Amino acid sequence: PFTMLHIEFITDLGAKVTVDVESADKLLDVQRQYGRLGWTSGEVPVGGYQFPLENEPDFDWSLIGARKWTNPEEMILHRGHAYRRRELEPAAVKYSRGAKTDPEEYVTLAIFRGGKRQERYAVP
Amino acid sequence: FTMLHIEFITDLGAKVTVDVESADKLLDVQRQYGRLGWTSGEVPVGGYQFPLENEPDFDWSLIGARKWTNEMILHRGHAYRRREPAAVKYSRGAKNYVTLAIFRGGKRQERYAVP
Amino acid sequence: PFTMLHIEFITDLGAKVTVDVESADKLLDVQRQYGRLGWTSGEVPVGGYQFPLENEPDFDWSLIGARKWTNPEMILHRGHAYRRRELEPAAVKYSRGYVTLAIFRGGKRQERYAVPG
Amino acid sequence: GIDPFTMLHIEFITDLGAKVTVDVESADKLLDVQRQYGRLGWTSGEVPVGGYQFPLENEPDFDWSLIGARKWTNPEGEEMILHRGHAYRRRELEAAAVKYSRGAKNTDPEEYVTLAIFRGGKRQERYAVP
Amino acid sequence: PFTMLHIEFITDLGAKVTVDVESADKLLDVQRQYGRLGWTSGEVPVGGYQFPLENEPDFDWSLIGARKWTILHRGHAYRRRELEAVKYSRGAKNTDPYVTLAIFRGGKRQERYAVPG
Repeated sequence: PFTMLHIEFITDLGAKVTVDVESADKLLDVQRQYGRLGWTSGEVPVGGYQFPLENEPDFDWSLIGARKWTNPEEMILHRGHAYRRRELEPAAVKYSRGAKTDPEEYVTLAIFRGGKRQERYAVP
Repeated sequence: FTMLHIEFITDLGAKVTVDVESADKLLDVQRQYGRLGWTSGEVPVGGYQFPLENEPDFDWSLIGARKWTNEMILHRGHAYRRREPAAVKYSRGAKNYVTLAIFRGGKRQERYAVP
Repeated sequence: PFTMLHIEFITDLGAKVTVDVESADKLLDVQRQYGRLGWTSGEVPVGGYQFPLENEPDFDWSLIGARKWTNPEMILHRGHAYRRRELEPAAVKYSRGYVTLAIFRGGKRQERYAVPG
Repeated sequence: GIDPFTMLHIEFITDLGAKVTVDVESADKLLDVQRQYGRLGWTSGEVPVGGYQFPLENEPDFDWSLIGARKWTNPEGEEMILHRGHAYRRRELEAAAVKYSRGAKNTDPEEYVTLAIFRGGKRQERYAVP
Repeated sequence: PFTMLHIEFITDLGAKVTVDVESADKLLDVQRQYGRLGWTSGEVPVGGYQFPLENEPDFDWSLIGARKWTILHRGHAYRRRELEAVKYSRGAKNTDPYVTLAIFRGGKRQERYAVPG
């Protein structure tokens, strides 16, 4: 009746678009839907997002407006940027790129370490 | 008709605004999404300032925090330790000391407590 | 029909809350209402607010989320305390340890700024 | 291409520095709302670096309430433009332009700062006083 | 009682105006409409927008509030340059923290980015 949510995006054209959501349990569906187009919401936290380690092999990258993509090398595309996969030995997996256009030798998109697995982060 | 609206940053960093029916329900909605790790607004320079008598039973979900023993306070993938007019401080020290909350002075406020 | 206004506050808990208003002539009522709770809207302008001189003795401090408070007479605004100062045009200022909250000088009196009565 | 049935919303900063957003029925009523609250001294958005840019043929009868300003003659006898507790003086520029600006101070990070420049362009009637 | 979209613009008078949109498939029409008036949405990404290379000869500049002028964007003028990719950039300025607008390079050509018809 008035139990509505609103999510604010930045689009592929850089436009500032807010999308209405019917209720709380439909929020993630909306996030994947517009993330599939390359739209993002909010800023990347300093040092990149932090996710559980057991969520790495099947993480839905559309939750943050990213997609997998292969070169003449398997990469992750996020805002006309490409991130490479790294292994750290607790175990961890980082996704980074070279700095510089350099708002303060590497800047990370996401780090997978520790924590307990969360199902909602996985590809349905 | 007329409502209220509160703006959050979620666990996925998303910018989500939540509708509220009326003023007497703002805190209920704050505790609710605070329990999920959602925050609203910025931490004031020098940390929040609460009355001294509100320390032993402060509802940390009001600011998106949770107690966690390894006894620490988790607020955004950050951990704060307890430290001791008298006063109590919750702090750390990184590179991006920085305090989350200070309890000192003031008269008590029952709305700040765990229901 | 299409006559709503929306005012954005920062609460006592630092939360970011926007309040709906029925129409323009009910805006000040909403400002005093949430102002008494300590909620503020917007930023304090550099050099403090500027009000007419004849509005000093009876200014509604709730219009900016402030309140009178005497310790063993101050103005409380966000866990900060401002002291009263005089100057001799004749101007009254509220200062603390210098950063100012409000300066009262010149101008013609404005009725809506006074405590209702 | 204007849609008759979709609402708009405009965000102001008031005389008390409060953040207030105003609802508008449709696109064709936006200007009416801008003049109304502009006459009270409310502003929307920031002054673009180097000041606003308007067509030259709009200077003699520009509605200053469109940006929350007003004309004001002062004790010394000079005609000024008031915008947010600031006063701007009228200057002319011969090759042709017209400039409204004031001296810069300490509490102002970039010596002059300008409010509006009238130069070139073709006339637009919506900028004029009704 | 339905679910819409909302797009936030900065106008020709610098005002902050948000426009309602009926549904997702009508967003583009709204963008072209107010873009034709010089309204923009969001900020120009550092290093400028990035498009597919095959979208250059018939790009609808109204999608970002620009217009052809034998490119005008925000009272600024940008010149065409070739790379051997196509670059649109202007000189420096004493009022900005070469600065490029759009860069066409690689990628697969996209439907909607073209002037309709």
